[PDB]
Amino acid sequence: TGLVGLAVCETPHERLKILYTKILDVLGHIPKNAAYRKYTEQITNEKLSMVKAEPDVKKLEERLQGGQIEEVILQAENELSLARKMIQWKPWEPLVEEPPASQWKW
Amino acid sequence: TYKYVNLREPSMDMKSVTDRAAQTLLWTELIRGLGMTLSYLFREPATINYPFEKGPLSPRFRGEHALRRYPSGEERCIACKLCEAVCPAQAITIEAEPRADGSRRTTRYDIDMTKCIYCGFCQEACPVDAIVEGPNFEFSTETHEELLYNKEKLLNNGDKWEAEIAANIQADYLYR
Amino acid sequence: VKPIFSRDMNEAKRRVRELYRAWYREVPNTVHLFQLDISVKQGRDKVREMFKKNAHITDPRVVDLLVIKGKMELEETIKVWKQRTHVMRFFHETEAPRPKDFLSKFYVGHD
Amino acid sequence: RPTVRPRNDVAHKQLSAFGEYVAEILPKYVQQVQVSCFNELEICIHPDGVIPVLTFLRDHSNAQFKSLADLTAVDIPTRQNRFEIVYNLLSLRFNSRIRVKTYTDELTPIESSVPVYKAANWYEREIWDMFGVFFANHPDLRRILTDYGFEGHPFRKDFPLSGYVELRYDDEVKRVVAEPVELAQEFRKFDLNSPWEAFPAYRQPP
Amino acid sequence: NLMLALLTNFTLATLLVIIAFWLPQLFSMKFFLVAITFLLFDLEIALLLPLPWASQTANLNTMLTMALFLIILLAVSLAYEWTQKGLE
Amino acid sequence: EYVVAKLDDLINWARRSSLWPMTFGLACCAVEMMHMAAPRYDMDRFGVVFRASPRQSDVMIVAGTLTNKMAPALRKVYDQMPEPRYVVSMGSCANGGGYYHYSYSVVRGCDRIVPVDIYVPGCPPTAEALLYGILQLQKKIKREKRL
Amino acid sequence: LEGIKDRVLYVLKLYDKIDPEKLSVNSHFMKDLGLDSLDQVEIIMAMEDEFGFEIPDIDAEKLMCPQEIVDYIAD
Amino acid sequence: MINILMLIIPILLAVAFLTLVERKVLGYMQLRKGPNVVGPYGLLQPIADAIKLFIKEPLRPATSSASMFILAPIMALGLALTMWIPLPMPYPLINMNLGVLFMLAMSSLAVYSILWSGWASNSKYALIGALRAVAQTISYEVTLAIILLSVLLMSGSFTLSTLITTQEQMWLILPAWPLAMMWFISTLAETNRAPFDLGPFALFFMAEYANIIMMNIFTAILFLGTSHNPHMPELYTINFTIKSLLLTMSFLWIRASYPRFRYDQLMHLLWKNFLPLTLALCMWHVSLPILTSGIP
Ligand SMILES: NC(=O)c1ccc[n+]([C@@H]2O[C@H](COP(=O)([O-])OP(=O)(O)OC[C@H]3O[C@@H](n4cnc5c(N)ncnc54)[C@H](OP(=O)(O)O)[C@@H]3O)[C@@H](O)[C@H]2O)c1
Ligand code: SF4
Ligand code: SF4
Ligand code: SF4
Repeated sequence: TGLVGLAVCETPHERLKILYTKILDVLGHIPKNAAYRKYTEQITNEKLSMVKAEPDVKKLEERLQGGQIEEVILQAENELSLARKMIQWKPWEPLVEEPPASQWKW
Repeated sequence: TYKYVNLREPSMDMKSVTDRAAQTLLWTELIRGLGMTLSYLFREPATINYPFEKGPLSPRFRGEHALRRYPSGEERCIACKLCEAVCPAQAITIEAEPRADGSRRTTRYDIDMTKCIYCGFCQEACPVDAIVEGPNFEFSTETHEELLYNKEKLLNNGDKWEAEIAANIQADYLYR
Repeated sequence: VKPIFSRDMNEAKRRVRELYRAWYREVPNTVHLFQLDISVKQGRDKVREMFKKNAHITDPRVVDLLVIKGKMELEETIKVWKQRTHVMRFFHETEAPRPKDFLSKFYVGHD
Repeated sequence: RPTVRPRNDVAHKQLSAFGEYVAEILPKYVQQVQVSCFNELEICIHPDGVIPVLTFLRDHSNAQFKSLADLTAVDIPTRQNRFEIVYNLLSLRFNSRIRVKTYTDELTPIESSVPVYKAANWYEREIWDMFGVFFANHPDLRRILTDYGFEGHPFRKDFPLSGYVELRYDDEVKRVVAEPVELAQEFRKFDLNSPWEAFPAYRQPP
Repeated sequence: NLMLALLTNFTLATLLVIIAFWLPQLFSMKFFLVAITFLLFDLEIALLLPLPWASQTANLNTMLTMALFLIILLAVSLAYEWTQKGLE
Repeated sequence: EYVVAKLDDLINWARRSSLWPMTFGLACCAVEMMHMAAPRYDMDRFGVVFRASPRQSDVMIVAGTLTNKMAPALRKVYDQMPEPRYVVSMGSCANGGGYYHYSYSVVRGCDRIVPVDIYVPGCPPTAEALLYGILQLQKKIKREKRL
Repeated sequence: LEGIKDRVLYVLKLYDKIDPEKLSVNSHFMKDLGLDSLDQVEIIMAMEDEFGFEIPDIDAEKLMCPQEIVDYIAD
Repeated sequence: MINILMLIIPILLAVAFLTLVERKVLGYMQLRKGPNVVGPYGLLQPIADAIKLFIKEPLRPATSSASMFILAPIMALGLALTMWIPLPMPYPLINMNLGVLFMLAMSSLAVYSILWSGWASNSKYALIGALRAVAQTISYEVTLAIILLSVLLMSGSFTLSTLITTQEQMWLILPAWPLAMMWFISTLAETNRAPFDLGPFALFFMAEYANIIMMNIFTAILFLGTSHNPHMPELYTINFTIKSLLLTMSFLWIRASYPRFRYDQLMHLLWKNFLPLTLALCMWHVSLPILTSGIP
């Protein structure tokens, strides 16, 4: 069995569990008062509970993905890169940038 | 919906491997591909030689422009600048003056064939049905000057096609 | 500051100098590789008259955009691009050309 | 209504949740204005950070967009800030369309979308061609739709439709195709603009 | 005559060129490895050329072992062409 | 006296027999130019051969729209052509810019680049009307070189 | 360095848009000779090819006089 | 000696009248009508192409290097026409001491025709594509020599007249079953434009299409025969032409039906795949006259 995409369908469990536990710590380094940490954490914790309850079932892969484990692993792989870029460039924690000129209607 | 293009290993063991190898060792499928054109050669070709035979058409077809007139003389074009503004190429130009006394119907009326992308929009926008698109193919010139249509005149010379236009418009009122 | 562009005031002037050397070396090369056209000496005179029209310098923002454009329209020869003596030709060949005088232009009657 | 109405609003409140969710982060660096009309979402972004907005929506646990496919730009001379580069984004896993806009005048350079999206570099060349907006830290900024001996930027509303260099003769010179000739046929400027206001609620008080 | 037969073809071929000429008035070294192998194989063909015309008077048992021998080594030369020839 | 007049028509009959056009895929017109190959309306081996080639071809059909980028490109093709050359401007774009015209990029007329002998006015130039362009070309060849 | 001033003066005087006798030694190309911001530095680029040494953009700004150019040429 | 002119003039007409066959038979394959307007069935068009290209069409050379470019068509047409001389037919004109050795020699020298054309152009742009066209012809001539020898080692010497006499009851297609398949493919390499494709330019057409008929005839000697009949020359002349014409249809069959094999994978069909196959059959054809008595 193999996925349709170029990413190889490898039989690996707990691989999703490592990456989802890693990203939670990165979020709790610099932003704390920001809403970015407060909202993303509760989605990841909801997804981690489904992995712990269901043992290698296709129904667990069907939850919020429905394209096997290979597509879900790609969602976790770029999550660490997105969290590190959000930690490096301050945007979520700080808001002080100038407002636009008053015009919008065409 | 899913249909799948991949065969997923047609050969398995012994019998299924040999015939998949036979088509690559010699040819077989190339000889089978040769037979496709072989029967295609015998069946009669659908070919039309233009100076004698003519191709299929329709009751409504757009070609070279020609403006129609009433059965009892009189130019049907009323001069509105209606067809001028709708024209997406801006090929049609119209400047109007009063005709002698009373009547007010046109003076300048040029349709560029250097422009004009052929819509039938000017046929549709016309309330009096002046420009009606006739079944035309024959138009070939030496210059742009000979190609672009002058102040009516050559458009009025569409009388040779107006007999067909009158027949075609009878299939146009209450559309098809 | 805002906005960055590329250089700040004095640094923008020396970017034009680096651009001038790169284009000065290409005009002898674009005779044998391209075509003879006019002259090597006359081609170098076409460079000086181009920079005279651009010579104003009030803000580095305007200068920096001219460098990027200068590394494009004058770059259309270095990496070998098709023009066939039609593109990248700046000088008018068929120009009349008109003059600015109250006796020359008024005799022809324009505007 | 049977033929008069296209579709009734039902997903409008569902799409309005996105208008709150991204705004719940609340950056002055990113958010500014959020507009939602006709089953579609529109966001405009402060010039200082465009790349951090594009790294968002890419991946993300709540919404997975990935494809930052089609890229447009708006030319408008009414505002003090001229150009408006508009990103059209599409999701495959989520099935939704969101919009990313820029408000800056952008005669001064703007941050590129090449490190986030691969096909973005080809669209970025078009914006530099037609509009004349330079992208900072861009790999290979080359002319596509413009001519090799073309002056200015062909789309800008400041200059005419015909242009300055357009007509190309052959005549006297054996091989050289002409350029400096400027005259063209007269494009009839239509002054067709209807009296009375077209629609209510769209009217703005002076 | 062979000399009369050959020269008639070339003289008529030269005349066809003049008709069009006179009447109207107003890098990559990988190709080299293919070319060399052509020469080296054709020389083995040159040694294997006499076979139908040679085997008439000579003993068959002495020839059989030697005739196949050249073709075997001609395949060994192609066996060396399988251990990475290139992209060609 | 009589042989001189009759031999001239025989050379003109050679071009009346066969004409090899250039396959320029620079238009929507080019898809209608591919309908010349489509069996229902054919000049194929009636006169037209789709082999084309930049040097061996006698006719070149300028299919539709030409930009300022293609203006030096199409000119050098015309120079590669042999002395008996006929240029057909099939399509309204080729005649003088059917659409666009007033646009910055599109070259008006085609005659500003390459001189035209036969004009075909049609946008989607119907294959029926396209058959005239080749038949008129064959008819136009009447007399060449008297002295 | 010996025999360096003679090699630079022969190439500078032979070049177009320059006085053969009026400007020689110690006098600046931009201040004393009379040349534009791009025109003055362009003459220094032609002298670099004849001598056989590549000149950087940073060193080109300071150099203007042929006497100062002779010191910069040595490596 | 008048018969030489009776083997050039009707042959040049056969290359001319190919233009009908090469796009009418090819036409019905593609459901299009070929020649029709020019003649009653287009019979006036083949001779009309000659008046178009020879007399009126002028020259524009790239550089014209003294002797070359005006020497390459002489080598092209000359070598193509001299191939007709050793042909056995009912009766051959000036029969050589060894037949097939002359046939392979003038075909191997016919490689020069595409070589001198590459040297005619001064540009580097043309010569890379020209050498690639040489590679299409030079490679297949290795196997062409091997498959020839296997047919000869079965029966007969190099003489082409003896090859007709050996086919008295049955054709050579049946004993040489995989070898007959090879001659359908290997002959197409010599500028036929079916498995792979690359004034004086018109003269190359008259030479390249001439080799197409030549390979059709040569296949109808090595594999076809049916009957000899020395007393009746009437029966052989008609029966030989029909057999050659059927092979001419198969040459135009590949040109229409099948796409190009790529230049790189042309060296994967041959050399990688064909050369181990042809030599294995050559190994088999050495043993055949020894296993069972078969010596001319
Ligand atoms: N460089 C020089 O040679 C040179 C030096 C000094 C001055 N000029 C002057 O510049 C001019 C150069 O012209 P050119 O020699 O370049 O012209 P040209 O090539 O001879 O062309 C003249 C054309 O006019 C036609 N024509 C002329 N007289 C005719 C007649 N009686 N009947 C029919 N057709 C006639 C010819 O057509 P047909 O061929 O179909 O008859 C010919 O195509 C000369 O008049 C000369 O006074 C030239
Ligand atoms: S053609 Fe019709 S719409 Fe146009 S001016 Fe005449 S009457 Fe009016
Ligand atoms: S057919 Fe279209 S382009 Fe032509 S004149 Fe009518 S409206 Fe204008
Ligand atoms: S004339 Fe019409 S069909 Fe032809 S290129 Fe122009 S728009 Fe396309």
